[PDB]
Amino acid sequence: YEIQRERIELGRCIGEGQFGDVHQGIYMSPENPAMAVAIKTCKNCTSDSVREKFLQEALTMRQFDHPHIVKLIGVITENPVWIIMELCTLGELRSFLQVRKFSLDLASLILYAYQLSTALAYLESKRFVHRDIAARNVLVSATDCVKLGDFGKLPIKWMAPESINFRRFTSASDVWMFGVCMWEILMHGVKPFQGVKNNDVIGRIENGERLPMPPNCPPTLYSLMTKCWAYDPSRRPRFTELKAQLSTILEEEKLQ
Repeated sequence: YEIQRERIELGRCIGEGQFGDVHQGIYMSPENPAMAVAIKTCKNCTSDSVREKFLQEALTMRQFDHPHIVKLIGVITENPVWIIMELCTLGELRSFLQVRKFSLDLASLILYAYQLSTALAYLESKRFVHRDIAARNVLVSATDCVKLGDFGKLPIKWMAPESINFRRFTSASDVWMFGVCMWEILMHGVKPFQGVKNNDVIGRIENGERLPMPPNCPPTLYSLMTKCWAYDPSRRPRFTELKAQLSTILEEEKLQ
């Protein structure tokens, strides 16, 4: 997985990353003389603590092989440290949804939720807990293909109650977060709890308040969201059920 720096042509910045800017570029490889790639950079990689955290994402990514999880291409582990990844040419999901709010039909939004559930069911099958499921961590590879894109203060507005209260992350907590991610998609990439301080979030959850049904959201789908937000983690569905239900909802929507 170590790539020679001279084989990478760094191009335009395409986005911001948790550790630094993400660029597109070209990998001049023996396999392929001009492969389009994403290049993740890391400001302050000269610090061993930071670099270790950054490069851990690549190690994590390497373990996964799924149509809806972005692939690792390689790494450059001398300063400046880069992670070379598959390029998802349509960018971040939130931006994509806001820009295309009035081009994208309901069936597309539902397809994206389904595709993400297939990735999360795969992670669940490997007993991997993601801990940060949210629309900001999803990339768009084509108008009919999204990928889970990021496995790197606290995202309180996405977190399950038990996660906020007791810093507890489990497969059940991921499902709560997926519920919120589904809400985001159906809202065309609006953030949950806008205009609310991170500190008042838990108060409302405990009070039994949930994010409201998005406009034009099918009742079947909102009800699935609501199941994801059962306060008791043990009553939340698993991704196998979410995937199967999303598949049926997607089909019904296509029959419209």
